[PDB]
Amino acid sequence: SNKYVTAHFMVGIVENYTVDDWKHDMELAKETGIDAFALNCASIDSYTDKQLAYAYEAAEEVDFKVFISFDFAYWSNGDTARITSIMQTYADHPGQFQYNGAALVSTFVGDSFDWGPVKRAVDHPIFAVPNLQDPNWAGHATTSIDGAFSWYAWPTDGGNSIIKGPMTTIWDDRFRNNLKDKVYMAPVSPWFSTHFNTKNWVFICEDLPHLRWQQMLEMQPELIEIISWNDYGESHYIGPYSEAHSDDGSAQWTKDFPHDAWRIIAKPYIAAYKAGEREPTVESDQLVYWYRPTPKAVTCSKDPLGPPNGINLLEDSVFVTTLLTEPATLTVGSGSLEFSVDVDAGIVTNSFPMGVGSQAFSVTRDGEEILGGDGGLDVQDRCDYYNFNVYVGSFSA
Amino acid sequence: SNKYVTAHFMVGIVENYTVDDWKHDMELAKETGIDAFALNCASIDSYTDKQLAYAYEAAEEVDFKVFISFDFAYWSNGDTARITSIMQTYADHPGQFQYNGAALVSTFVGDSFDWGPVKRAVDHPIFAVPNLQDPNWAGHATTSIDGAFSWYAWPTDGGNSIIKGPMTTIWDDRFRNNLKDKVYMAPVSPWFSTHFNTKNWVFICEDLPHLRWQQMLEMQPELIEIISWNDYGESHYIGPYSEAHSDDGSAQWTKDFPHDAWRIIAKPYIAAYKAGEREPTVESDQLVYWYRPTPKAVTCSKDPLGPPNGINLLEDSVFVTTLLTEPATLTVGSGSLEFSVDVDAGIVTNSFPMGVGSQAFSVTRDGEEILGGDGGLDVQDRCDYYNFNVYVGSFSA
Amino acid sequence: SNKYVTAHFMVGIVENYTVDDWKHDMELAKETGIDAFALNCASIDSYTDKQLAYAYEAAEEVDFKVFISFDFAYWSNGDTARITSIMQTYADHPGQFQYNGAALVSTFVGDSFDWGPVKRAVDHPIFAVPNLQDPNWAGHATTSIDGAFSWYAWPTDGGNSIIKGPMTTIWDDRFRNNLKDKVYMAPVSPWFSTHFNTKNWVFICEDLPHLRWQQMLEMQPELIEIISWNDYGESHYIGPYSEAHSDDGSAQWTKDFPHDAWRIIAKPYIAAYKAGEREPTVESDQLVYWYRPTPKAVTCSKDPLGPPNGINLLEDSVFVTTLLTEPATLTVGSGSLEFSVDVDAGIVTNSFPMGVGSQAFSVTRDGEEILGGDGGLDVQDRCDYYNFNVYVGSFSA
Amino acid sequence: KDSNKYVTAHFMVGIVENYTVDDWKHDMELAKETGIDAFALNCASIDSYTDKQLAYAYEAAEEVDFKVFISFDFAYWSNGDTARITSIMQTYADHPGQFQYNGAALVSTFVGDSFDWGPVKRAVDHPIFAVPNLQDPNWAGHATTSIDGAFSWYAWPTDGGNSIIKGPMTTIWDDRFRNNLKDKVYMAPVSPWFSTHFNTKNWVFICEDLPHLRWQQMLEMQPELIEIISWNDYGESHYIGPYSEAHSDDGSAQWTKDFPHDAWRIIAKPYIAAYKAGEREPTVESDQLVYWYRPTPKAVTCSKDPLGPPNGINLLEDSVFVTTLLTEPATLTVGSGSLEFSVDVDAGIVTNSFPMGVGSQAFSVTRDGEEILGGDGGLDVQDRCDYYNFNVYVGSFSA
Amino acid sequence: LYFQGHSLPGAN
Ligand SMILES: OC[C@H]1O[C@H](O[C@@H]2[C@@H](O)[C@@H](O[C@@H]3[C@@H](O)[C@@H](O[C@@H]4[C@@H](O)[C@@H](O)O[C@H](CO)[C@H]4O)O[C@H](CO)[C@H]3O)O[C@H](CO)[C@H]2O)[C@H](O)[C@@H](O)[C@@H]1O
Ligand SMILES: OC[C@H]1O[C@H](O[C@@H]2[C@@H](O)[C@@H](O[C@@H]3[C@@H](O)[C@@H](O[C@@H]4[C@@H](O)[C@@H](O)O[C@H](CO)[C@H]4O)O[C@H](CO)[C@H]3O)O[C@H](CO)[C@H]2O)[C@H](O)[C@@H](O)[C@@H]1O
Ligand SMILES: OC[C@H]1O[C@H](O[C@@H]2[C@@H](O)[C@@H](O[C@@H]3[C@@H](O)[C@@H](O[C@@H]4[C@@H](O)[C@H](O)O[C@H](CO)[C@H]4O)O[C@H](CO)[C@H]3O)O[C@H](CO)[C@H]2O)[C@H](O)[C@@H](O)[C@@H]1O
Ligand SMILES: OC[C@H]1O[C@H](O[C@@H]2[C@@H](O)[C@@H](O[C@@H]3[C@@H](O)[C@@H](O)O[C@H](CO)[C@H]3O)O[C@H](CO)[C@H]2O)[C@H](O)[C@@H](O)[C@@H]1O
Ligand SMILES: OC[C@H]1O[C@H](O[C@@H]2[C@@H](O)[C@@H](O[C@@H]3[C@@H](O)[C@@H](O)O[C@H](CO)[C@H]3O)O[C@H](CO)[C@H]2O)[C@H](O)[C@@H](O)[C@@H]1O
Ligand SMILES: OC[C@H]1O[C@H](O[C@@H]2[C@@H](O)[C@@H](O[C@@H]3[C@@H](O)[C@@H](O)O[C@H](CO)[C@H]3O)O[C@H](CO)[C@H]2O)[C@H](O)[C@@H](O)[C@@H]1O
Ligand SMILES: OC[C@H]1O[C@H](O[C@@H]2[C@@H](O)[C@@H](O[C@@H]3[C@@H](O)[C@@H](O)O[C@H](CO)[C@H]3O)O[C@H](CO)[C@H]2O)[C@H](O)[C@@H](O)[C@@H]1O
Ligand SMILES: OC[C@H]1O[C@H](O[C@@H]2[C@@H](O)[C@@H](O)O[C@H](CO)[C@H]2O)[C@H](O)[C@@H](O)[C@@H]1O
Ligand code: NA
Ligand code: NA
Repeated sequence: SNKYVTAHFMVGIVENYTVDDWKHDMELAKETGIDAFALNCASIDSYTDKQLAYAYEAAEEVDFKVFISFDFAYWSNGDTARITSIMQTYADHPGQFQYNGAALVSTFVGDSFDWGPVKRAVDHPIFAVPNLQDPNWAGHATTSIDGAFSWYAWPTDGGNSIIKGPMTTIWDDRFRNNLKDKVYMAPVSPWFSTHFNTKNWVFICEDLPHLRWQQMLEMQPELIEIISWNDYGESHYIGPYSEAHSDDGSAQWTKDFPHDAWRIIAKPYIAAYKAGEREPTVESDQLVYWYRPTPKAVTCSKDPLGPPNGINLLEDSVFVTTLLTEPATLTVGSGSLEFSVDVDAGIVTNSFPMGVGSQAFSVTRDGEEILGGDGGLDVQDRCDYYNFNVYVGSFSA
Repeated sequence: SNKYVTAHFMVGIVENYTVDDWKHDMELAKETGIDAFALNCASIDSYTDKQLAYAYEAAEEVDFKVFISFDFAYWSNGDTARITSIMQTYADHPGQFQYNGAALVSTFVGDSFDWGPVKRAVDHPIFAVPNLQDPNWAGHATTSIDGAFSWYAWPTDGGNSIIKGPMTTIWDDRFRNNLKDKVYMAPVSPWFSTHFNTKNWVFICEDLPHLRWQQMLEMQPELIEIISWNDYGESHYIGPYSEAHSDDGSAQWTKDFPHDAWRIIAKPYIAAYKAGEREPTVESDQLVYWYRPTPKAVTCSKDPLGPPNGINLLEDSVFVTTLLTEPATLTVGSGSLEFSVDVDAGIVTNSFPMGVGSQAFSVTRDGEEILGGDGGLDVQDRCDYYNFNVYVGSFSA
Repeated sequence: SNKYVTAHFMVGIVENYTVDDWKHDMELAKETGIDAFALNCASIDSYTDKQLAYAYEAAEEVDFKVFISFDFAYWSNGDTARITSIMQTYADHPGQFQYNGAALVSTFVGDSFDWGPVKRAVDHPIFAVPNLQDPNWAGHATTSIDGAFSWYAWPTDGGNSIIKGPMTTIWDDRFRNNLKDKVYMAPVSPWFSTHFNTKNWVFICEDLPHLRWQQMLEMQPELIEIISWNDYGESHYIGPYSEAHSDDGSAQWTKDFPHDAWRIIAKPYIAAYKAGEREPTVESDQLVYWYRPTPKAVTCSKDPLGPPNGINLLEDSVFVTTLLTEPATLTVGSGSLEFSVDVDAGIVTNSFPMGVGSQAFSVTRDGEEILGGDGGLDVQDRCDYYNFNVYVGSFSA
Repeated sequence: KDSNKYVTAHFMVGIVENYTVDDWKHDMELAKETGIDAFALNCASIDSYTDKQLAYAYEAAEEVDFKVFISFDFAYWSNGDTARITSIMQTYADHPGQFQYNGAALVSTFVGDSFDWGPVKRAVDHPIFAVPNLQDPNWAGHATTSIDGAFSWYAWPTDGGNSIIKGPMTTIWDDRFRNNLKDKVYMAPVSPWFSTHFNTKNWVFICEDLPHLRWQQMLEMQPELIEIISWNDYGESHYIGPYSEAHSDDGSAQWTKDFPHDAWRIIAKPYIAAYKAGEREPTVESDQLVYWYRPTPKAVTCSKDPLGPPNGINLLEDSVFVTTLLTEPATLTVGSGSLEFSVDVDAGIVTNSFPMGVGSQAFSVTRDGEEILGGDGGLDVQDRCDYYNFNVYVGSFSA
Repeated sequence: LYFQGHSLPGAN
């Protein structure tokens, strides 16, 4: 079979993409180690058939792969006929991601969608790994599935309480015990913060951009899907902020908040995971940092939406992942405060109390400053709008 | 044999029950005409054998009956020795419900569990009526069953698909077709709404709390199991909200949502069903009402589970079942909406468009009001969490 | 706010702690609302540097904080240079508790230790709040202190006579009246009982597990230090009994005596204290109980140590703190004796006469029992060793 | 990991339904006398008296200052019994009678290699030291079941698959287990004998000098723990405890009621001491002799026995075995029927074996012409039998 | 002397 890493791509926000915009995304996906984009599309978008076409063409031109994620918040069980005709077009397309000789197909929800009639009407074999909510259902589904994709990327206990971290693998283990002789696609997400009038909460992630990958080496799922490449609206994008996507409102908390440096962390772990290593290998000294724009208690001045649910469980911290070939001393300035920790060789995340004002990072070995600089955003104690996304940046020696 | 009515009881949530807690539920089931509780227990609960012991003791003390429902979401075929030793304890307990001289036993799922080894190891005869997902396997079952219990209590196309109502008997007929001479335990459920990470949907029930009982008089299955007595998490409880049960998170949408009044509908139909009568007998003038707490299109922005699947197929209605000895006039006030219908004698369900605000109900005969009052709960257009449970109430002359 | 609660942690008994042991302790403190551990360490322990390093790392990993408590029962004024190099290691570690931007440092005694030389050699600012015996020295110390920590956690009148309680705030006033521009760290301690051949006495505490938090909301000090997290030797631990710690001989009176339930009282008072409320808020219905294992006059059978000084001033009582949302009746069975008392909503402590034998508690409201059970420990009228520690337990709804 | 070594003994809870606490006390006092630290309480989920007897056994332990731990017999317990396993551990992990290995509650199994201890440990407050019985050495080395060690059941000569090979016993399997138990704990098995005669199991392993040989191996190997198989498994003939009044006959009374094995504890005791003290030789206290032998030649034909002869018996020897425990060298003389043997024996603990003769058995130890101990075998060797019995009779004499 | 930073339940 081999191991593969996919990334969740929001087709709904790229109405105006060209083939070239797609190729730029997949090129940056390729150089992270990602094998394929899950193209998350909706029945209600007039641009779905066009943009699926562009994505598969782009995949073919840059030798990336793609598979379709039928987003069943929009698709319905009564859409079988359409879904079949789409699979007929793309299951045997050269750009279609193939898992064990079959066209991978997944979904967002759609636990009840029967893939049997789709599979029977398409010549080319299909490998159906829908997103399922219940591990028990994943182990006994009657819908002709070949594995399950868990959306449990963040700490949760089973209810609609926001719970503290850190992330545990409890839900992965429940899924895995039910999927014995089937495939498990584990989710990997750095972050979660959403601020729409139809959804306004955070999950408690913190060191999640690093720790989740550590869990992937322990657990070795058959597949990984990164949530997400470009879902700006829920703040878990690790892809670039593309000029051509259509803003859904999330520009407010994503436009000046690059997340690209998180691909610096994912890259060594994607390689280790595909190689079956238990520990990543650091090739050069780098540093990744992330922090929210304000302390969590800063009441904003203008926001037509309330503060997000769950923010009292966040910590006011600056997070720093160092990827070093030899041990060193990490020094962090956060506003008026300064901290220092010795940090070992390898990939290591530390958290520092967040202070209002300038952020500065330095890594020294013997007496040599090996890398360092100012964080790209000042922490503030005022805000117009509740922004619980994070700014991410990096230094590379 | 005779006909009996049973009710699904969650042992999993009564860890702290005393024998008296059981006896209270048992008395309320006895007043409804219920013959036995299905004790739905799991192997993974330390307290299963304790609460099974109290249950059987309580049954004998109040001349009530119980039988075990092994929940095979938790039990497995590896548990045969334990299941056999439990059957050896209780198959001839004085509280054990006996169906034509055999101890009734059932399950949740566990279609492939073989009762042969269990029956050949227990002296007392056992009557195995497991929950089977496949009507056809109910006819060719190699597992030494004496009947099948259907869990198709709600409108569905299979795979837990949600479809518009009303409830039909399509699945019941497949079971009775394939069972031939074996026993059929038909499910009766008033509602379905659940709001957890692993399950977040509604079935489209609506007038189901009445319409299913009418379907039972027409159908006359050998047995009936009410889903359920106390499954708060799925909103189909007809028993009281008990103070001793353990909250699984469902108190959020059930603490203030009594469903006791639905027993007013159940009681005369249970009697007609055991009598084999084709129509219920109304002894006194009564009215049962139910409705959801909000219009279906309300947005609950902080609820991290998001809205349940299926809600677009619901209607915003107030539902009213009248139990009338004589024709009369029903008037309902729903917010600013105003309705009046001539209701015939007997048991009749009417539904009316939902209006936000206070609800009011009145039955008049010869221009004299014979029962009425204000709905226990005001319908509202704002909400913290999605709740698609119903408030149920009644009025009696 | 700018108000924090700390707990006194015995570094001397955790030579074999791992970082993970420390994390478990800190997580349980974090759950209680405690902000930092006072790392009470000795110059003579070979493992002080290691275990200091562990604790600070663990604070970093679970985003807790720690500060060093130099135990001047062991440290001497001649240790200035070693204390300085330790403060240079940790004053700017992220795990280090910062108070108004300065590294908090404290001590056990050491009244005469001069902090000026330490402040002068350490670049990071330092906030020194040593334990001072004399309130007047707190008012006029020449040792460059920024506040004072009182050890007056129990009833005492200035001399070495043991006195009856209850606790008063007499010593708290004396300190505050000497610290009206510096910081007062007030002690909070639930109990006191020690039984070594170098210290063998009780203080008279009784209702102190609750009374002292009440005094804190009135006496609103700048900081609180809880005595203690894990000093089993003096029976004032509120932390778990950790198997990783090294028994000094106190296991004889602490192995079978959990104190964890006192954290149920602390948590609402810690919340109120930080939020400046003068009354705590009760979340759900709970009960905490505690009692000594024998009537105080029981002469025991093989104790190589005499009866502790002061035990004749104790009361043979069972103490119950009810945390309640509405009023209720509390009934207490102690041996062959049964008592009841009506109990208001809120947090209320009642004492009950001790009877030898088993102990039972139940809280009733509207006839229903809402919480109750048996105490984990039967009161005995014989014993091998003098044990004036208490057994603590709880019940929750 | 514990600075000290310990010896435990496998105890069948399944045969002691009618035990009282006092019956337990009696067994534990004789185990204490031997230097054994704890009983492994081998119990089954399907016994209605498991909780009654575990309770009695923990109380007895605390009352006589002995220790116990639970051996979950996974021929009956199943991986789906985590909840009950977990709750029994919460009852007993901190019981006064619970054996603690370096502060954690010891827990063991028979088989159950895939049972996951993680969920138990995580749900039990008091720490737990998981040393299950594992059949594969290689799997002891990278098990995913949260184990702190492995307990080997390779107590007898075998090529695996319960194959029967000639002895003498070697440590080939202990090495495999120790090689894969790098940092973790190895609990090695010590068994004197093996003969079982049931429908489901009817064979012998070739043990012979095993009741002594295996202890000598333990002083060279110094495993972190030892479990003696067994205290009272009468059914497999490896019991070293008394034949108790109160146990329930499972059918083994036929070959065990008149076959005391207590004298084997005389060999056990000094070797338990050298093992715990990390010493390479035992210390002999007084001159003693321990003898054992089967009741009949191995070619005896028992036509009435529907089980037929046990598998393996062709590799046995018709021998009488004698272990001498001498403070100074002496001469061993043995009479077996009309056979007559004498051999010089060094000081220390030495086993000799002599061809078996039908009839009266006799033993004598003399030093420079002077009798120091000896007497008649407790059982005449017979050449005709009703049922195949390949258990041994065991006796002793003391100077 | 070097630590693993933020880490999963297990190191130590
Ligand atoms: O009104 C703006 C926008 O509307 C149309 O475009 C929609 C497009 O914005 C986008 O909306 C998605 C949502 O569907 C939703 O996606 C969730 C996602 O957040 C997460 O839960 O994962 C699941 C599966 O991936 C998704 O269902 O929320 C995100 C923000 O967090 C929204 O951006 O996609 C939908 C459907 O594809 C589009 O209809 C309209 O075409 C466009 O012109 C306009 O800009
Ligand atoms: O032999 C036992 C133990 O000795 C060494 O470890 C010592 C360790 O037990 C512990 O001893 C403390 C005492 O120092 C003393 O602490 C008091 C405390 O009770 C209270 O008065 O407050 C002040 C400040 O907190 C402390 O001074 O008494 C407690 C019991 O109440 C003892 O546990 O810490 C000391 C010093 O750090 C250790 O030296 C030895 O290293 C260790 O291996 C051995 O187990
Ligand atoms: O999570 C907190 C809770 O966990 C443990 O108790 C469990 C208890 O909550 C309950 O769990 C139930 C689920 O098994 C499941 O029940 C299904 C029914 O919804 C439905 O009718 O269909 C089938 C068959 O009837 C059931 O499997 O979901 C419900 C909620 O809808 C949920 O209540 O029972 C289990 C197993 O018996 C308990 O283990 C824990 O023991 C408890 O202390 C804690 O409060
Ligand atoms: O398994 C749950 C489904 O049960 C019913 O669907 C049945 C089909 O799965 C199919 O099952 C056959 C089965 O009964 C058995 O006898 O062996 C056959 C060969 O392996 C199976 O193909 O056909 C049955 C007859 O049409 C169906 O009854 C429910 O209809 C479905 O909703 C459930 O998901
Ligand atoms: O029907 C509501 C219950 O759904 C979940 O339990 C499922 C079982 O009911 C059963 O689901 C059947 C399914 O296999 C399919 O083929 O069609 C039937 C009709 O829709 C379904 O009833 O089997 C599933 C797999 O084991 C179960 O997940 C919930 O767990 C349960 O609580 C609900 O009451
Ligand atoms: O070896 C004496 C025991 O045999 C039977 O129990 C077996 C287990 O001990 C174990 O057998 C191992 C087997 O898997 C093979 O791989 O070789 C090993 C060395 O010979 C064996 O020890 O597992 C078997 C399968 O579950 C068991 O049947 C008897 O039941 C037991 O009483 C004997 O003590
Ligand atoms: O055969 C009648 C007895 O059966 C039940 O007791 C069992 C015990 O005999 C005991 O069985 C051992 C068995 O598990 C295996 O290890 O072989 C041994 C012989 O070498 C057997 O002694 O343990 C079982 C499980 O713990 C018991 O279930 C009845 O309970 C008992 O009353 C009868 O005497
Ligand atoms: O409440 C209805 C749906 O709202 C949420 O999803 C929204 C999506 O449908 C679309 O309108 O975009 C917004 C954000 O731009 C999304 O929040 C729910 O999470 C979804 O499941 C509901 O069907
Ligand atoms: Na059929
Ligand atoms: Na055994």
